[PDB]
Amino acid sequence: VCLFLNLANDPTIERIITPRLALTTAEFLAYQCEKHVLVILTDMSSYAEALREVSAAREEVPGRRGFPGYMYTDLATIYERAGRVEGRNGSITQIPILTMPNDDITHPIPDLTGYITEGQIYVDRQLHNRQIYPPINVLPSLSRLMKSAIGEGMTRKDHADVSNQLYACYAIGKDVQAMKAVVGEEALTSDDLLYLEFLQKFERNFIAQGPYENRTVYETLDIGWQLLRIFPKEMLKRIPQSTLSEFYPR
Amino acid sequence: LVQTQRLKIMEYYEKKEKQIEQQKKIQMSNLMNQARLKVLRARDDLITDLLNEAKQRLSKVVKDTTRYQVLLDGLVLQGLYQLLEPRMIVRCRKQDFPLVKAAVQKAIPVYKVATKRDVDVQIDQEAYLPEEIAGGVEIYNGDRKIKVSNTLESRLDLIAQQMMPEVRGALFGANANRKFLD
Amino acid sequence: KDRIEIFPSRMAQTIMKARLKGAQTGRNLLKKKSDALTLRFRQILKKIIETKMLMGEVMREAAFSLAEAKFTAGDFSTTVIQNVNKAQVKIRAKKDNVAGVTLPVFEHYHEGTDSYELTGLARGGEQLAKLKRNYAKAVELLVELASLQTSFVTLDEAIKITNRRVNAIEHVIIPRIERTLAYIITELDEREREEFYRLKKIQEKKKILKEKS
Amino acid sequence: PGGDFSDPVTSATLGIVQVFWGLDKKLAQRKHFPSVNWLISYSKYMRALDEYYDKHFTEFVPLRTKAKEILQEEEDLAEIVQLVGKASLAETDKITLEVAKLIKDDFLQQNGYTPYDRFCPFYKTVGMLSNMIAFYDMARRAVETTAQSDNKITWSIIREHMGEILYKLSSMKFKDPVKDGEAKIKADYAQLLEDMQNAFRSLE
Repeated sequence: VCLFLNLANDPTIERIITPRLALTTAEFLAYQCEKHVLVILTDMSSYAEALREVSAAREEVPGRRGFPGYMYTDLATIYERAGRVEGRNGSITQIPILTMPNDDITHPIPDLTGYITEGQIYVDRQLHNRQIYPPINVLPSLSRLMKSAIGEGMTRKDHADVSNQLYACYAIGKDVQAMKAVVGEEALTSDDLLYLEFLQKFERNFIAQGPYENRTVYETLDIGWQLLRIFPKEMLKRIPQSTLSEFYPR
Repeated sequence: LVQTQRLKIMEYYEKKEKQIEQQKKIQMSNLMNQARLKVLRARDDLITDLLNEAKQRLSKVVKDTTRYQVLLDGLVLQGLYQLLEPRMIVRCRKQDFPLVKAAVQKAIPVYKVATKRDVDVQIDQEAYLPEEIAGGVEIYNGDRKIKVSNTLESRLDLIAQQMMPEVRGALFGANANRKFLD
Repeated sequence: KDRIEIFPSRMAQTIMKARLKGAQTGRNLLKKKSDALTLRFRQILKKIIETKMLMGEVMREAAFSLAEAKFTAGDFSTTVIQNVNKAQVKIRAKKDNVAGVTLPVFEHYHEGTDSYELTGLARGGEQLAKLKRNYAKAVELLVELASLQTSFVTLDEAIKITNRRVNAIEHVIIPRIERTLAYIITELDEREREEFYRLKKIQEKKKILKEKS
Repeated sequence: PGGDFSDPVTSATLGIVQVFWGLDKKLAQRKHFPSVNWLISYSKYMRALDEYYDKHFTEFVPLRTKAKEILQEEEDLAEIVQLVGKASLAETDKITLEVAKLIKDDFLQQNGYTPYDRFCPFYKTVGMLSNMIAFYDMARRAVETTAQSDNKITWSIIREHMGEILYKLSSMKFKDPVKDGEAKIKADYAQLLEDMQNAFRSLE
């Protein structure tokens, strides 16, 4: 790791050349030394509060919500420094991090980040209060290039069919999770108990990790399968039958 | 239940054993970290002493005069072209007044054929550059508000910092992983 | 009726985004509480017609015993209408809820009196008890039908109120909170625009002050 | 300007500070005093204090992990407890509404001019939570192992039977930390634990 630490009490112009020092280092290390670089930019909503401060101290007139009018092509000069290149063996993958004020999504710092970048991760608050680490919500989160990062010869053959099966059973359980409070436990059948018993083990074994437990991706499927054995093979609709024969019985 | 009262004590002593083994890797990481820093400082000391040898070999030319008068023709006319003021003022050392003066006099016609300007450039006989410097001049404007540091110590500092990729590429070898340059 | 009275500001945008969000969580309860009550409402209809077809059976097999007292004892109807003081079956009410609304359900009870233990002591009383068993397990059925049609009309009135309360949020309350949201994002675009020009106009007046010097 | 995180002063303080002792105006007319919210209030000095708590107090972090959770499971119940109303409910949830109520009137409840609640020493502060979490886990372990076997119980057979246990667990906040001795308060909380370990063994 090559760490660029820009403090809060340091000048607000030095926060604007910080992600550009970090991405020129990443473009030396990847496109001239053929490394695979992961570029984590922490609190990109604090970049745009230092860009708004540098812009108004340049005697410019603000735009929408007080942010500069060139804010779309200012984040784009940061975010679009990514991707693989033709003829070289390196790449740059970016993970920005945002802080949504008042959990707003129409704020122009998450609005333009979701306008250039591909998906989101959605660290959730209702999981942090329930003491789950890492508190990552699954239902709204999305990776728009996830269907190309998986598969045979990239991760493993069932990574497509496992993930969308755990996504369906996480959604159907969270309807049963609210429905159980409305009607009670004596009114739920042996169908809506398989989804509430899975839901007590998806949040405490798949989502719950602990800060020092590096689950490799071959071990996040065996975790993901021994939750899919709470259901029989007559219930798993999102998995095709050819890989159900190869991975369910163990 | 005799099985159970082992494990509630075993969990109090698997937890302590996962702890010191983490404490073992902190000590090994804090020493490998200062390993790269102590060897990066022993690469910085070899550089900052290579410039000390280039600061002493620079002062073996200011003892010379046939090789320094032809150098001070460069440093003065490099300053009179940067300012381009109608009245400039040159500072120098105490004993280096004729080598600066004979460089000034050869420069004002060579100035005028190159710039189509006229100048009244004269050497300051009141305030000197301090004798602890290694040579060169300083050229001021008329009221001493814009100055050009063309000393030799401020020229070695400018030259070497823009040659730090090239001296690294020649001293310590090439980068073993750098495939391209663009 | 078309806007909730508030004036456009930054704080009043988050309060009408929270009240809209604080209404969509209320409707999400009431959208499924009605269907959870409709989940029990189909099962009572999946019980009432099935119980009605057992009613057609028990009032035949016990009605095939109505001759088995009348082919034997002739007519004894003057006994049962002139000799009766205290009945045997009693009814006690019991509440048994589902999903926040209660349902009063009828329960069987066993009193310990009978004004018919000496009936048939002259000719025969064994054929009466053959009918008497056949009519008592009709009331051991018809206490369940009479309890099934009384939990129908409690879930028939509690569903027809909740719906008028999901629709009173979908068509009255939540559109009024949305239209005042679409007026705060409009009128504050206007207050940024009038302060776009005013911060620009003071800049040219600083340029008029600097070309003078 | 009325309790928001929309103004540029409140939202640009929470991006800088580490502790937020978040107070609200709705939770003030309960005469609770403080107006603690414990949903938007945080502290990011839990990782720095994992060495002080584990060395000097060595027990508190798992009780603090549980006590923040019991007050959270009450919230996602309380919207249905208002609308539906305690009718067809599980009996493990009735623990985390009555034990959770015992926290919200005897642990997070204060009154600042009184001779017992102007100072709260920390060994008495962990001494009160050492009993309240133990009563929660013993109510949970009772209701889950006696859920299928024979003579399944609810909560409403315990709180009538153990009404005198819930008086000693409610008279911890009224013991004076100022007149009483330093070790006069831990032994009372260590004698009460054997009136909480033996008391459950009077029902089973």
